[PDB]
Amino acid sequence: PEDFQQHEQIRRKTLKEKAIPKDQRATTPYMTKYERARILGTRALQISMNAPVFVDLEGETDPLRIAMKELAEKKIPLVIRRYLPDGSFEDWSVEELIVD
Amino acid sequence: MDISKPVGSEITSVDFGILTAKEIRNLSAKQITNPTVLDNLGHPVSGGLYDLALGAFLRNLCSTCGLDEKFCPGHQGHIELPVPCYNPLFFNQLYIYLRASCLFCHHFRLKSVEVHRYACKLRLLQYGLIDESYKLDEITLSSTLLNELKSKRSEYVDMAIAKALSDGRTTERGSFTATVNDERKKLVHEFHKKLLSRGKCDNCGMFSPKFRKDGFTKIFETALNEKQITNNRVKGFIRQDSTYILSTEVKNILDTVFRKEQCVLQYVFHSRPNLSRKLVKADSFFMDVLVVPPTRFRLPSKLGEEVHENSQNQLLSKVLTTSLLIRDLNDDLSKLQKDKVSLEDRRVIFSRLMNAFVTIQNDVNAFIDSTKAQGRTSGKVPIPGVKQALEKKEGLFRKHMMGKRVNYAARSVISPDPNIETNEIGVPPVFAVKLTYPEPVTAYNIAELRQAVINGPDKWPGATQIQNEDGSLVSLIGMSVEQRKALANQLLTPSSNVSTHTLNKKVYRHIKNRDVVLMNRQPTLHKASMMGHKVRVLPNEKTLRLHYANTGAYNADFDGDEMNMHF
Amino acid sequence: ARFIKKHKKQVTNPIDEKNGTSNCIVRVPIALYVSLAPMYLENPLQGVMKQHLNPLVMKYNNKVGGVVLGYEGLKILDADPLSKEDTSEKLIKITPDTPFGFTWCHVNLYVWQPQVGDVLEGYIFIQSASHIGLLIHDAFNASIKKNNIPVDWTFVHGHWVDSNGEPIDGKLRFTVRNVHTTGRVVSVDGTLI
Amino acid sequence: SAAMYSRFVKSALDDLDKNDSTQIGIIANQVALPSKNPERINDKNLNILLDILSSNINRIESSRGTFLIQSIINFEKWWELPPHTLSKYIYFIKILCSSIPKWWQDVSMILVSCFILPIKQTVCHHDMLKYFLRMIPSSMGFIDTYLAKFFPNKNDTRRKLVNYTSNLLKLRGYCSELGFQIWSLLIEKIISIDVELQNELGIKELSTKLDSILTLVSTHVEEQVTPESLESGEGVGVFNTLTTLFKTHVLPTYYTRSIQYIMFHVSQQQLELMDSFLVTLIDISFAVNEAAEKKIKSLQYLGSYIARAKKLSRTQIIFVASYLTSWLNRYVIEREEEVDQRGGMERFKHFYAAFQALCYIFCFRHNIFRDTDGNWECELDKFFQRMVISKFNPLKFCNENVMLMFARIAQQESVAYCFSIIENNNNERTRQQFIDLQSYFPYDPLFLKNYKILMKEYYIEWS
Amino acid sequence: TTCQFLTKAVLDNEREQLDSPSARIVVGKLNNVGTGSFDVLAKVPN
Amino acid sequence: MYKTEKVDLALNRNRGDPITQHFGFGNDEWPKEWLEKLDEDGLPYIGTYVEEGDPICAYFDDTLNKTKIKTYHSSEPAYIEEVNLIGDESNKFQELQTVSIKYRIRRTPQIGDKF
Amino acid sequence: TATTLNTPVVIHATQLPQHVSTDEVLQFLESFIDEKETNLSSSISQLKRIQRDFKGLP
Amino acid sequence: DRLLNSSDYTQASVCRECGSILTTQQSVPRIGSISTVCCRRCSMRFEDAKKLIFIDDSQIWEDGQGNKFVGGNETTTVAIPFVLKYLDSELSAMGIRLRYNVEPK
Ligand SMILES: [Zn+2]
Ligand SMILES: [Zn+2]
Ligand SMILES: [Zn+2]
Repeated sequence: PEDFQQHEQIRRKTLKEKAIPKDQRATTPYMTKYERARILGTRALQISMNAPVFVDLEGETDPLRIAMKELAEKKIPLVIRRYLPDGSFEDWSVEELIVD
Repeated sequence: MDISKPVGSEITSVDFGILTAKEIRNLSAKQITNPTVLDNLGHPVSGGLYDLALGAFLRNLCSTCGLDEKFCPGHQGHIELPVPCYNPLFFNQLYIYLRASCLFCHHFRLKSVEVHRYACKLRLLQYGLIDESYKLDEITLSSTLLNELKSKRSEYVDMAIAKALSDGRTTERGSFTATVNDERKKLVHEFHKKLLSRGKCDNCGMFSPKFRKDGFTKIFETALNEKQITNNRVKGFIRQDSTYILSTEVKNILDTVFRKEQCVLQYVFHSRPNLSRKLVKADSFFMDVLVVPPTRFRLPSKLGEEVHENSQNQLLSKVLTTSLLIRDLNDDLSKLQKDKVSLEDRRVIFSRLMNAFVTIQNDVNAFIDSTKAQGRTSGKVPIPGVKQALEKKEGLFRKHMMGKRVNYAARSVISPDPNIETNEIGVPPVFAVKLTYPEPVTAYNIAELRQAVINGPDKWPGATQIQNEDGSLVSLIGMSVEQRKALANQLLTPSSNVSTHTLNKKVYRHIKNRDVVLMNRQPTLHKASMMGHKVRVLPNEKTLRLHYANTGAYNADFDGDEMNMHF
Repeated sequence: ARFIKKHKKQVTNPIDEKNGTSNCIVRVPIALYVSLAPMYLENPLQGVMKQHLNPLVMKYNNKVGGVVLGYEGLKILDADPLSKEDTSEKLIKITPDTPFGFTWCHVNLYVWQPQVGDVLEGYIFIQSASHIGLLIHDAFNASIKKNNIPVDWTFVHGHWVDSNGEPIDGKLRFTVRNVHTTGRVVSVDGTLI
Repeated sequence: SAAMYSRFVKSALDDLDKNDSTQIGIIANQVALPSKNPERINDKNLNILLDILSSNINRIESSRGTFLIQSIINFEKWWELPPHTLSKYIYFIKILCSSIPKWWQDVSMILVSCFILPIKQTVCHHDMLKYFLRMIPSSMGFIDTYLAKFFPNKNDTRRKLVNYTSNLLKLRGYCSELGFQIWSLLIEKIISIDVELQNELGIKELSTKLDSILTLVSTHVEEQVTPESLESGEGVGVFNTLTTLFKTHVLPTYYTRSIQYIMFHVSQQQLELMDSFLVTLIDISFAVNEAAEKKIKSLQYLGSYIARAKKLSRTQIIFVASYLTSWLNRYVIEREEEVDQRGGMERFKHFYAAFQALCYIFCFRHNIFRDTDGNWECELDKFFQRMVISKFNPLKFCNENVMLMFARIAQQESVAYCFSIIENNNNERTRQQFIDLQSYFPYDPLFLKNYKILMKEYYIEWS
Repeated sequence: TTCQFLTKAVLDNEREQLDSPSARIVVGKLNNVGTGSFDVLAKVPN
Repeated sequence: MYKTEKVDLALNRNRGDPITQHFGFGNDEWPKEWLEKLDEDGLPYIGTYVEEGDPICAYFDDTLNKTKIKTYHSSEPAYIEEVNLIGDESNKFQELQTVSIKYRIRRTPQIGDKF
Repeated sequence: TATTLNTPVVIHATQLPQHVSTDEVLQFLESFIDEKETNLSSSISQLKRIQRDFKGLP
Repeated sequence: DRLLNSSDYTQASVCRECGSILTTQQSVPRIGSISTVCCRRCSMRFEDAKKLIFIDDSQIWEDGQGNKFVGGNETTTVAIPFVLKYLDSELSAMGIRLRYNVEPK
């Protein structure tokens, strides 16, 4: 019980010794075709279960279409965590990535 | 798989290892001892292979958990082998170490210094230190010098691992890449070659009798040759301060060798550092008990109307009979005074015992490796053992894991249609009415789903059932229009239960033009032979309709070829 | 050489003054890994409270080894290790398969963790010839079985009477024999010898 | 016998300390028998067995003792026992749940289930629930789920349903807190009846069922919420809880009348009940968020309510409606150009919805909107015309029967004109759900026998 | 040959790190390449 | 299309054994909808339309003290064409045990048919 | 019963429990009760009864 | 979807402690108590545990036969293909043990 605490502190400490700083990011500033699809699907999933929606529905009933709309206006509150092959990662907000 | 039943725990790695007879006995739900499986009223025989502690069977409830044939996961039991048997899977490796042993000083017959040089190298390779393992060989400055050599090689390995850990070259979990794995495998091969290459023991100078085998896992010991018996008694003063050989003798020999040569074995048997700190034991190559798999995995078959016994049971009952029979040999053994018994009956009792052990050991061998069993009653054709079950045809892995039967997907002859879009697929109503996609009910779709439920199972676009917040399903099949209208009006009622409050109902609505399916024509040799098409339901059609612009991709001819639709 | 002995009570405990009872109320900091439902994405603390913490209140919890009375200072651990413990914008990793999040949290629990041997006081609410029934802190059930009451104590029709012939009432002081915890509610087995 | 049996058990218990367990089991089996079998342990011997067990309950708190105990908790129709014997059973249960408060869970479940029995046959069950809820407040948890578990289904016998509510009411009267789960059950069940009645619109059954249930609920409410009870009581709290629950269940779900009346009716008992509940509806109406369908449903409720109620102030009602209409002037100003801008007149469903409700309210309460002078409250003469000629052209987009009736009445009252605007309209001449939603009026007249009579004081029939 | 390699894995006391497509299909883990190349996190206020 | 199926309830019996199952109806209680497809002998009336699940045969089983029913298995509905009673030789005495039922299946030409 | 929706996947104490004075128990009960004002309602009601007893009352 | 979800995909119990998916079972509880999920490998027969401090009530469980156990309560559920269970079962017949490392610990 005392030592699980220790175990957690070690996990959390190392995890904070890998994540690369924002001002030190080095991957593509473009959203990848993969990132786009998953962002849409996942945000669509959250919409289907009553996530607060950041845009006017204007009659839309397809949650994927709602997501697409949100994406278009850059109102999707999701962040992509990109993993380099050593397990360290860069966090990129959906709004900051160039979409095409 | 249900998006409303999330899982928090996640498997992150798998470790391979060996079940000890202690573990098995502890976890076991029942020790099985009766060859007979059923009684005259078709109930499980107690202590038999369908014993209810191993799980629910037919209309009986599991005696271990109490659940029925549907919710009971099954439980394993064990058979007690009255005499140790070689585990057929690891019989070749056992053979290598046995042959390599010195039956006198109980080290490997390879000189200790060399064995230590291998232990050093393999240990370095656990940390991926390939350069260092070659540098280890660069170390040199008769038994006094050797221990200093051993010692300085040892302090090099420690210094190298320490240094490697301090900088960024390894963790305590090791480092394991292909180039490392290649160097490791070579060394172990080289090591084994050198083990078997020695005659006289480099360490005590004696000769051990040579060991020979079968393809059916029996071990013979060839007694000593003339020059060699002479050589052995000359070394007689310094030490002062053919035949079948039982699996129990073999185990005793290896037990001691594994104690003495533990250091090297600690790295030969671990590609990573052994954090667990478990000893490497000889028992790992042997087995005193057999795990009886759950019952649910040992049921009879029906070939149409006739019922056939389970083949794994046929094999296990042969273990059972031999077992009872040996327990009787063992009873008459000490059940007859030596005084009255004879060097004459002593020989015959042994003869009968050897016979029993050999044939039970054969029946066990034949299972996990039928290719090691003696062909039965010349005819019949062998019954598959576990090896053959996993390797039947393309094998379990390829036939039921890398590929599987699917569901919901449909198949039909395709027909051409110039009037659908090049990205659509014309779906016959016969499909459109049977396919399910779940819908969760929300403010934005309550109008739509109300109508679907009202429409019912048989009027498109309708619905076949409703999932409630407590996961339960309600069929719309037997229902009148009024009953459906009722259910449609309670689709969006609040929660009367805190535990399900985060969920909404789901309507299992019929196909819809809004939908996407996956179309497939075999052989699928590139990814364009499996594409996503938008659904277009077409009245009165009995086949799938596909625009010509897609023939190229699918390599489709419209000559009665078929496609699969996946939803 | 073998340690299953890592189920040994590492929360000792004493008595009191100006008094004589034990104090079993304790404050323990915990970490807990919990799910966050999509409906709470704008109210994550609210959601952690309604989903996980609230259901712990006034139930025994195997990990803190007592009854949880309540909680203070809930904090979500940002999955972004680069942010300040300050900010009110945090990251919660979403399941691959589902829309649910899972985050670590820190919170403080107040726990009633009584242990065999302790001295407690109860308010008598029932007296049969078979047991005396008490209520500790006017909340938790206690019970002294007929033969944990000293031998010279007598009964009538009813109500108990002590060593000196005078009836007992209200506050009674007893020692903990066993704590039953598996039933609907906690119940203490107490003794007077 | 008398003393022989005292021995038999006293032996049985000795034998139990030795684990033989046979004697006990013989006894248990004897008590477990059905109320019908003559061979079930008789009163006198049971008197004995009980008083002996109560005297040292600790002798039994063992795995060996479990079966005996289970057999006494499961004693058929114990409430049908005798006085003296009944008393020993009660004392035993009391004693039992004291030490190992583990059997109270089993005892209370059976108790609640007996709530389907008359107003009398449960006294003992409630007496016991009241007692142990107090001494074991932690129990409220699982015993609440019992309230769920044992509710009778709508299909199940009426006597079962009518009983299980009779008991819940009795329970309410000694465990005020538990309240919510109960109210959730009643609400959940009444919605079932309302919904089904609509869809269906055996049936003779649901009528008298749903009738027996509502008439009960409302009479209890006529009592329970009372001015005395509102100042110092839990009538006010009950009212608030009820209102919230009611709105939420009613607030949402689609197209059915048979329960929403409960609120129509309790409301009009006292002026404040009308007031505060009505203000809650106003809070609902004009929240920015709310489903384009929630705001429209409320507005239908709002309009139907004002029209039909009976315990109204003319004036508390009308002024708020006038303010909403001024709310109207703003809507059109911050939106017609939103009208001559890109989109359709559907963008304004919600506007018409509210304007309908207000027009409808004016039809039924017109004769009221003329003050002493003969002038119009809220300048209805000048106001209606302005909307009618606006760019929204309400007359074209609102209902097909209210707009007509408003025309008739408004024209009659020199309040506003319209037959030429109608002519122009049909000359110039997801859309369905809207037409559907605009056709439903949650406070159009009720059906059925008693409730109707009870509502009369609170209702204006068209006549 | 399944049992041979299994035999090799056991005698090495190997850990399957579950990184290959085959291994992940065996254990039911989402594939690496492609989708399995990034994480998703939720931005939460307050 | 025509399909002939052979129903032979001597399939189980161990060679010239006592006969358990006889074509016809027993006196226990059985559906009655059965007589829509089946004549008194337990054989189907010629001409009858028969779709998946319908009875094509009824016999009384002695070991069951019940009247049972062989059902029609194709997912394609058909009509009964010929019902042949295949009696046995070895000189009479033996009662009915073997029957051949010939089904007639309509084939209007369809989309996907080859010419 | 218990699912991933209403139950933590795992719980761990990060320190040894620290005993608290009566004055502290009272200050905590105070605020916890206030902040939380259907199942939770009937529960803080019961907690309110327990804090009453701690202070000696009815 | 197609090689897991739209096919099998059925939660299973693991012991976080020994990493098995074959040695768990539902406890059989006394009437009134609720069933829990326990590991037959990681728990002691009740007798043997007494024979080596006081033992908490939540730490004892029983099977259908009636034997009492101490410990083995470190279980969860993971999502695996069913055929994995079959493979693990066959492997244990051959004396081979798979050990799944589950997180969070
Ligand atoms: Zn089972
Ligand atoms: Zn030697
Ligand atoms: Zn385990």
